[PDB]
Amino acid sequence: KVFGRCELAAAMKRHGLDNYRGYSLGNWVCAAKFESNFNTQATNRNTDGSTDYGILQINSRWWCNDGRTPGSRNLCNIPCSALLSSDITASVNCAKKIVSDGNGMNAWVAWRNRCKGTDVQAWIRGCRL
Ligand SMILES: [Cl-]
Ligand SMILES: [Cl-]
Ligand code: NA
Ligand code: NA
Repeated sequence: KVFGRCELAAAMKRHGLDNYRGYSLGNWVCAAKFESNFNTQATNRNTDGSTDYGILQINSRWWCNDGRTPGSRNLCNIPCSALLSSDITASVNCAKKIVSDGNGMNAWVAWRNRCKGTDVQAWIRGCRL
């Protein structure tokens, strides 16, 4: 599923991400835009052989099991394919674990490079929330 901007904002709000660990909703929407272009089916392979999955591009070296990343942890205890669903619940629940691990949203390279320090409230402007 490819989400609309306000549709995703509403879904993330219902799943408890607004101000989760102090990150306002616009941060999560901005990160999803530049990680996946709001496409739940996005996958990208990394140089080390791991792969990133879903709307928030969660990596198989640490967070999910894809059966082909040797020596990986499955810290979210989920198959990586569950992260590609039109239902974002599994991606959101895993992202909450990631953002709590010490480095905040700096775990998402595109957030650090394209969202951090910008007017992220613009990503939810105009949405009925
Ligand atoms: Cl915001
Ligand atoms: Cl980047
Ligand atoms: Na929308
Ligand atoms: Na893994």
